Amino acid sequence: TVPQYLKQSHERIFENNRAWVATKMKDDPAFFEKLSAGQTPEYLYIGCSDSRVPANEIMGLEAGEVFVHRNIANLVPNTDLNVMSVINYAVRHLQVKHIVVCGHYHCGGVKAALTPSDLGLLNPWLRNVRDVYRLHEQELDGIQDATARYRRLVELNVIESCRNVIKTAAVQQSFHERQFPVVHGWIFDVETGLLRDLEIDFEETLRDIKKIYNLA
Amino acid sequence: TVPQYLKQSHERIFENNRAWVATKMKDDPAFFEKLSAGQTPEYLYIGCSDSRVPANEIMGLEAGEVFVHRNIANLVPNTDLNVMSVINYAVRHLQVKHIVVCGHYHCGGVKAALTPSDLGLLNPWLRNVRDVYRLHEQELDGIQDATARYRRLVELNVIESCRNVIKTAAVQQSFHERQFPVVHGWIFDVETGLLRDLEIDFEETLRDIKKIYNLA
Repeated sequence: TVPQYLKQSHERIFENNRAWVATKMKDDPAFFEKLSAGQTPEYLYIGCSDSRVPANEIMGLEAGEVFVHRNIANLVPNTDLNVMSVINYAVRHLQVKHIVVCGHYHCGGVKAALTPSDLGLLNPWLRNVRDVYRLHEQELDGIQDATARYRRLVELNVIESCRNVIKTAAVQQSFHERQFPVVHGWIFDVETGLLRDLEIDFEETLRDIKKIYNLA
Repeated sequence: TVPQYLKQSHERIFENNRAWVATKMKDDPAFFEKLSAGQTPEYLYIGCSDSRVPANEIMGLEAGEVFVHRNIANLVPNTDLNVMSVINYAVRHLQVKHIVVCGHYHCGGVKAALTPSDLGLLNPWLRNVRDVYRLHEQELDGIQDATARYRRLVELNVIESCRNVIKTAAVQQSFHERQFPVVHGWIFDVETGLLRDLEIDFEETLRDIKKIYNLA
């Protein structure tokens, strides 16, 4: 019942992996023990499942230095145990120094969230993007250009994901008693390859959140 | 406020990104046109948040060819909207031909799931790993060596994640009506960088799942 082309495609991946390992052995033999050495990551990166470039390459780090979560539209929903487990583990167990949320403008989950279709299973997840729009409706309604409005929605979605990280007890507690981690919101431009810091202002955002949720 | 070293560390990432873009301009004339190509991924890769190497490198593919999800212990829980959204989007919208779950032996979420502690918010997520043990208790109890037992648990966790992918309506409907996608379970060996195919029987697993849930 499984077409032969899918079996060949799968077998080609294993050929590519063997070639990739051969090339790493000739060019960089130290990589395998370095890879297996055991490193604690200093970064948590939350990005889009539609990955354009691996986080560690963008950041010029080794993959073992970045704990990674990717999901549709780089969301941090309040009641998502998947992302909340990544955050609580990275802070309380790995003691990461930085949490980054990184979005991009390339048509993915955010554009999917703007299509007025019943996508069954997907509607609840994409609703979180639509709720970012509703939080910033006064700003986004006033932006005439379709591309500009879409880009600002992508930015504000990163900013609200960052807000949702900062709201976690784990981030508050750890920053109070250890001065880390700090939360950053970034945009990756696929047209230029450049990161842009959206300059979240971790401390101000934390202050605003603490108005009804001051742990100490 | 926030310590100076965190600010310096964040600043270094931006310097690395600039350097990284320079080297990509020399080595690959159309990288940034390729990076924004709009090319639809043929693979969904579900792996561990404790990533050792990017999926697309291991598989010798470009990052835009691999839709990615990473979570603690590479789980596909029934009730997790985060992972179920990644799977439903990849199948129904991207029409990926392959879904891969890939685990590895480097101490991560699986080892955390074997620590008999109250980790608050983490308990429900890590419980899924403990339930893999209980499903395969006779087999794992028969393995005397701690490292061998741990390794087999990591493999069975990949296998059960793959079974949870195959159980999705999206995978069954699409495979019935179009003969794709196929699901594969892999182990990445950090010592050698080689993939190992766990040879999950997609046809047999789909046949077993269909006994009470035959879509057509």
